[PDB]
Amino acid sequence: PRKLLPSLKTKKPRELVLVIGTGISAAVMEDSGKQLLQSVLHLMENGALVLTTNFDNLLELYAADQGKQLESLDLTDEKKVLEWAQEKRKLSVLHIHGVYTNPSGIVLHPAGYQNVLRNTEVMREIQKLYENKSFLFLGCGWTVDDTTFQALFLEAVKHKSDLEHFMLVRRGDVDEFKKLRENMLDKGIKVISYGDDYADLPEYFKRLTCEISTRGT
Amino acid sequence: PRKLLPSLKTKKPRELVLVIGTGISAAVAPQVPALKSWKGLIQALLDAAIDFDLLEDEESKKFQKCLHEDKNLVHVAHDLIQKLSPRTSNVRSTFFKDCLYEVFDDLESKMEDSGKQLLQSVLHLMENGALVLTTNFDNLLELYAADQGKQLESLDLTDEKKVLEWAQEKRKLSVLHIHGVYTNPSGIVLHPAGYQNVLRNTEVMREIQKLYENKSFLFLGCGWTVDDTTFQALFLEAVKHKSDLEHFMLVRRGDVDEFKKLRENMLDKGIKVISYGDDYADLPEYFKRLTCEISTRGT
Amino acid sequence: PRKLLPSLKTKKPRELVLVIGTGISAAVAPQVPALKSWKGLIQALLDAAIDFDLLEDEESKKFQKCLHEDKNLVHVAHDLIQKLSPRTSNVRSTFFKDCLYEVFDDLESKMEDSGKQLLQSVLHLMENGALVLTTNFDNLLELYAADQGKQLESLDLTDEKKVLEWAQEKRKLSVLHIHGVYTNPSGIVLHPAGYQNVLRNTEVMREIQKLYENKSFLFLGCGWTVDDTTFQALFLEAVKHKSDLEHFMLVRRGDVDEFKKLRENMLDKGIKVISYGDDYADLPEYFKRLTCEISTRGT
Repeated sequence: PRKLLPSLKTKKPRELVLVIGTGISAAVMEDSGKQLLQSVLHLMENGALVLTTNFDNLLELYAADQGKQLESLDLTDEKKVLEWAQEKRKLSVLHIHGVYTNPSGIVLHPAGYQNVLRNTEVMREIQKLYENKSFLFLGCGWTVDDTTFQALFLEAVKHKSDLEHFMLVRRGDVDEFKKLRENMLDKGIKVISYGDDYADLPEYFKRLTCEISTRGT
Repeated sequence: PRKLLPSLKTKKPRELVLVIGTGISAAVAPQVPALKSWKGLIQALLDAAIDFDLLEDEESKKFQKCLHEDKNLVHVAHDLIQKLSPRTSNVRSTFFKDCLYEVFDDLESKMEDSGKQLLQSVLHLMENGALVLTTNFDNLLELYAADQGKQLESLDLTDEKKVLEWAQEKRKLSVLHIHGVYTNPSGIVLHPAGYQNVLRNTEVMREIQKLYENKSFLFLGCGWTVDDTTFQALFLEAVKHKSDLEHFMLVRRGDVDEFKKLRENMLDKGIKVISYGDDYADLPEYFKRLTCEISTRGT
Repeated sequence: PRKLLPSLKTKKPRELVLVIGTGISAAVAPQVPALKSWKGLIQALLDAAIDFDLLEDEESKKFQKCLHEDKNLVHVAHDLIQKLSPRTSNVRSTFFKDCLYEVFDDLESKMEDSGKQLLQSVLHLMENGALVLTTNFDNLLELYAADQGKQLESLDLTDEKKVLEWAQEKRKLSVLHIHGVYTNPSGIVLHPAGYQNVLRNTEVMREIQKLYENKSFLFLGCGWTVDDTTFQALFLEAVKHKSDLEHFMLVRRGDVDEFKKLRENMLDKGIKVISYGDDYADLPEYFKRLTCEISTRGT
């Protein structure tokens, strides 16, 4: 009889920035993992962006399973990042630390974040994303507190009172929502529930995409 | 088949202000539990907060006990707003809105033509120039008007300009939800201090005194809106000179002494009563007979 | 069709003053059951009350006995007024005004041609310099006078001071009621309990010499126009000289002694009967011939 949080349920795929933590790579390939990445493929095709901390290329490889090819960016490829942030590069995925496929492209040292902080053109697009869009985060074992994320959004955008962003996490206690919620609402984001096992993350999120896209399209 | 009270039947659309009460928005639908009463409604706000995993087990059952009392459940909804909305007021939290959105949607899909005819009849008097105000949180009139006949705007008592134009009969865009309307939850004032702030201004109080003297008000479905707090504080306090020109109410006949008790009691408050004693599907048919009579005398 | 008793044509129109009965206001919609015979007025207020919730079915069955236990019927109407209008301090009470308008509404809808001839004739008789008095609450003779282009002044004795002008004959086209007036049912006084309290101004009763010997009455349609004692009380307390009372009544032929007796009583009182072959629409033409003969000899 389960339901999906309605304000996030109103959202239409162009509206969204999908930020992917390690927990989705952990949920993934298993047959339920291929059904998750099938859901990701539909979202990004319908005009969301996908971004990830993760160095893997599971998304680009799953695009080969269902008749597509998807392009990987790293934060040294500032030209393609500008075209991605301007919505022009459809089928382009960002890996924030970079992707294992490009060794010089990987950014980890503070100077890699500072290269984006120096790029006022891409930083203006980063502010613009956070002003315009609603963001959905997944599997936040690092992403919200990530030193790249903290440099890239958190130095750059101060509308932290005025956000309309959502997260998923699998709720085990009152304190787990609260404790998350306090730092999350200081960043500006709101918490949401699923709550039985990691198997709900594929199943819930596939029906969330179905309702988002069937309303939006 | 039934008569119209002739001093009411001969009134015109410019003269009137209508009130719709909670029973109507339920009665339109043969199959909506969640609006049948204030107890059905507060049951569904906890159903949303429970099923979305937004209220904890202890808090849910603690409020459920308080709601079992039947002791002013309308005021227990004030206590639920005090729990739900964070008072670090610069933070525009969504959660209260997300509760309400679960229940106050998928309404129209169930409905029947006799209910739609009631909404069209109400809209015809509003269009022809009546001002409408209502008890309810819902939007059924604004959805039904936006769909097939008018621009309809939903208003709460917080907005000084929009209430001033409503009092001046200018803002014929609007339907006035005295308490507050579910697609604007930040606006909701169940707690007295907000409508008491509308009492404070001397020129606004001239417009309010003028409003109660000038027109005839009709109430529908059940009229208990006379004593649902906000209505009493602004309108009823102003009886400095008890002119009380005719205002009118419908009721369903019951067993006869209940109707008698109401009739006597409200006629001393200032307000006249009329009966029907039939299947509720005839209540929309009766309201068509009254609607034609008023509107054809106006236009 | 047997013509004018030659007493009639002699009288110059400003000498006459008239009173209108039952069958006249019936003939201005004569298939409506509520006027066919005067018990029908209460039959219709009861048949309204069964649906319109003035009284229970058991109070209704008590009045059904009162319909079979007839005579006293005009003070049965006074007792029914005392049932339907005890009062608070002032205001506009729900049971009464807003129930009479089941029977004194929706007459004007049926002002047929044969009926309008009588009211037409009376109206020009008013313009020809008479004064007029009317039994009923009803306003037919006010409305079909504004149709021909004159807006009548209604009089009833609760408008206390205006008799100062009416006995001076100054308020031309003013019509003075008896069983009150439909535009202000508050004015009703069916009984010695009411009307004569105004006539405590005994200069009016003195000038009623000038209004009962120096001038001539004519009475339409009935016999009911005097045979319940109202047309003893408001007039015989001033004067009783049967030699020079100088007044008339229109009637119908029937079985011989049952026609004769009313002529015998009336002629002994000092009022003169006029009689023809019975049928309803002939009275309209009888009255117009009489009016043409009077108004031409008054020209």
